[PDB]
Amino acid sequence: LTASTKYKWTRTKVDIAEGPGTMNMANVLSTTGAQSVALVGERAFYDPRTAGSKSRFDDMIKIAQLFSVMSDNTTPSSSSGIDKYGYFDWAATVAPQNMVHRNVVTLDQFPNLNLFMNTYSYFRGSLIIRLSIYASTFNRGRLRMGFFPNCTHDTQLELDNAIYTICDIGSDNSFELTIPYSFSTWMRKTHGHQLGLFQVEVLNRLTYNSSSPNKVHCIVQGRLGDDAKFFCPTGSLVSFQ
Amino acid sequence: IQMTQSPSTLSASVGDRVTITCRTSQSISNWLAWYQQKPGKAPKLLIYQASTLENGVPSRFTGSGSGTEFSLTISSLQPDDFATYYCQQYNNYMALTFGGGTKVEIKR
Amino acid sequence: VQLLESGGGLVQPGGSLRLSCAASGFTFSSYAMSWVRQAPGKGLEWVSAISGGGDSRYYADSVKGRFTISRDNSKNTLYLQMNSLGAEDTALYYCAKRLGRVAEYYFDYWGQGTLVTV
Amino acid sequence: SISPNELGLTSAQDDGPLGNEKPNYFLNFRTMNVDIFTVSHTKVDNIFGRAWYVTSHDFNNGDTWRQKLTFPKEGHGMLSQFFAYFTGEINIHILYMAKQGFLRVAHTYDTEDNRKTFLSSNGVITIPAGEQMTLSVPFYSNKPLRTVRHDSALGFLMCRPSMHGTTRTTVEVYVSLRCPNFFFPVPAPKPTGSR
Amino acid sequence: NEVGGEIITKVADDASNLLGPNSFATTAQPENKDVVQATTTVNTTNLTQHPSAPTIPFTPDFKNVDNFHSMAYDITTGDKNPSKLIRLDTASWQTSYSRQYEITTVELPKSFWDDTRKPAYGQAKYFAAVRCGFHFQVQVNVNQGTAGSALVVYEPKPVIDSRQYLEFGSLTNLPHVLMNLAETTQADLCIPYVADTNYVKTDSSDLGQLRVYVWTPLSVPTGASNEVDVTVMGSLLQLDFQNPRPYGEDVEIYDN
RNA sequence: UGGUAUU
Repeated sequence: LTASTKYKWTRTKVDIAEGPGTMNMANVLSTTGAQSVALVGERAFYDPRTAGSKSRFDDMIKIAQLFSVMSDNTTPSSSSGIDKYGYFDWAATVAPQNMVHRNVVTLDQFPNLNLFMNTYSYFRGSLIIRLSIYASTFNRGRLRMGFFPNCTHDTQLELDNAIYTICDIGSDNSFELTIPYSFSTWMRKTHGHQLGLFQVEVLNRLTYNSSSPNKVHCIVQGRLGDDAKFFCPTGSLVSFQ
Repeated sequence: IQMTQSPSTLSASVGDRVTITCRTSQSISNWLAWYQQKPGKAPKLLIYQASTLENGVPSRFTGSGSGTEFSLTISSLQPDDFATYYCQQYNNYMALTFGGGTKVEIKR
Repeated sequence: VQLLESGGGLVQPGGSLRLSCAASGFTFSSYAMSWVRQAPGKGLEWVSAISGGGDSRYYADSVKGRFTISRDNSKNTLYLQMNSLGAEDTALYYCAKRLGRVAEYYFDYWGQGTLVTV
Repeated sequence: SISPNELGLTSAQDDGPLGNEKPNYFLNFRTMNVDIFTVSHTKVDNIFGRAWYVTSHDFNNGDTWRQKLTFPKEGHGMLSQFFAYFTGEINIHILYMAKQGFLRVAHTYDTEDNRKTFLSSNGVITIPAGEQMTLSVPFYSNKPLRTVRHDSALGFLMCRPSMHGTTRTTVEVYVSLRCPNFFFPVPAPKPTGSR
Repeated sequence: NEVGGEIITKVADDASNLLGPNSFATTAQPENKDVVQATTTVNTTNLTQHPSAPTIPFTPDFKNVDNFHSMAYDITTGDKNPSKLIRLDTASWQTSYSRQYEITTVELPKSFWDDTRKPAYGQAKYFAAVRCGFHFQVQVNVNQGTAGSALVVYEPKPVIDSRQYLEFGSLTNLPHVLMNLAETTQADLCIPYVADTNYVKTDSSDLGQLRVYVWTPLSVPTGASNEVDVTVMGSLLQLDFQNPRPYGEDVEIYDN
């Protein structure tokens, strides 16, 4: 019978949820929908070849996976490596079972991961410490870098129960030590408890002859693994220049 | 930014070719202008846009240059070309500035 | 075309006078005006410029946050409310008019100036 | 098979193309990869989708405010400092705090500060007094890439209020980038202080 | 009239006897027709409105290739000679230099044609703009029994500007070759065109620089070399000069 | 075509 002659046609009425005109700028899906001030609402064609690339950088975790020197310095450690600087030297007068380096590894010592500890609140992932010994071809030593995870007891500890790697200097001079993700929760704080106690003991002293140095330089540099994740963006604790 | 002129005092005889140079720190793309100011009188626009001539300005005056090195040239001095010459500039920032001035005076 | 500034005088340091510049002989509101000053026997510092509508004012860093160039198109008068004067504000103040067809500021006509002594 | 290079015996000079890394194996552990959220928080689109405070400005008169926008060196925005270049849209979030009036926002990448005289033609958004608005700015720059370190990397922002009297009004700006294209990684900046 | 000749001929063939026509005529367009010639080479048009017929020698051969190969190089030599391997710089590395000392620094576009000795100098004078990809070989030779390493980094133009504010530990975020001198004596490093504009000015350092830093100081034993040279060789992978300019003129191809 | 919101 009657159709739209039964009721007076009216335009749809909707209810408006709480806080109309509230700006949510914490959610990416709230800000991708923003109204454009572009003339026709159009987009530009980007040029990546001008930056010498074939594509844009699409994940930040790839920069956490680049090595960066643990506390760089311009001079080798003068505390006998019992300081944060990951640029110590290994003399030939250091007898076995004496540390040439030892520090409680924090995440902000690496300059790449110093920006993710000031951007993200939590993280999870393995840490790859690399120790590059810059010795000559006639030197022959043996270091044993170990890592006690979540250990902040900064004193000389035997590394027999550690997660160590025995490094033999030769023609491959960079020795990686993978430390798995070890913590009591699913994601640890980036600026909380320290990662662990790294120590580099001499296992067999550094030998030399008259045609080679009796003291070689080492550079500790680390990154996160390929299982690295950073969670929950948060404010910075220090500004950058 | 600040632009410095090159001679601050020129002394030349009536009939000589004088050159005042103005040199800016960063490029302004022909956006210079030259003034003549007789002592005790207000400035008069000579050359706008680095080389164009304002109406009723003699053809003795001829500005040139672009970028960071502009120069006003008077082909032959006459006795009324002894004045101070400033180079005002225009730039993107709207930080209009003038040169130090270049007194052109009689060579006795 | 003739600009005539007025309002110069003597004020004590930290004073506050306001120069005027009644203009005639051209359609005032279609040109930007500026106030370029000349300290005794030296330079030509540009103090500030105001666009034709008065919808944009530019100040030199030296006088920024002190002076306030205004204009009242109705009665063809350009103003320069100068506050907190120093002894670096002792200058002859010329009221320049912006040039014609150009996309840059060049000063066409100028006033005869009004001295300000601090 | 597992070679000794995958047990952590490498030479740093034998790192071939940049960003090419492999995981190492120990007897009792290898890379795990555990997702504890349904989306990644390190995806480039996602991380810069969240806004960050830029500046605040008190309008004591009707004059246009030109503010050069750039990448921050604090907040979560500072991860852009790991790149040299940038191409993309940027969102500007303006909180206009006024009792009456409107604020005319417009964005340009044009360095000439005399194109804001007639502000209307740069694309104006009028924000009612006491409201806030997110506007997405397109990539209208002459350079095909913006340098991140430049002071006007993200262009300029012009805000001209429609003042009621001389009653001051404030405005906080927050920027965020929708779909940013970042290129060419560069060194981390050192924290403030240092030297 | 083009039928003028052919009316005289018809008349003369209607008057012909057994000795044939006594007249013949033909009408035609002149041998100096009104035509316009236009010739174009590179950045050049030549509009002529009164051309003459062009002439060439007797039975000419315009292939310019020598069949006896008296210069027995490829004919592409001389067009690929502005992109050969040249010595860009050379420095010395004292044994007293510390751990972040900057040995060399090569201003990348302009150092390939900064001096007459560089074979790309001649072509670089006629063009204002360039776009190019480099190949660097940085060579450091030390004797066996000397330690120390170097970091060969390619810093692009934004990194040059802000270098003082960056961490040296993360300097390996750039295309680098961290070279242990006890092993390698050469770090190859191919770099493409990296800039914020499509073309850079020829006479500029606007594709950054290629610095060589001391990663770890030389650990020389007594009675061994103290100085060690660090040579930087470069070669252009591709070269693409574009904006014609007056010889060696400083033409700005940027907006301020 | 009350298609008497539009179609």
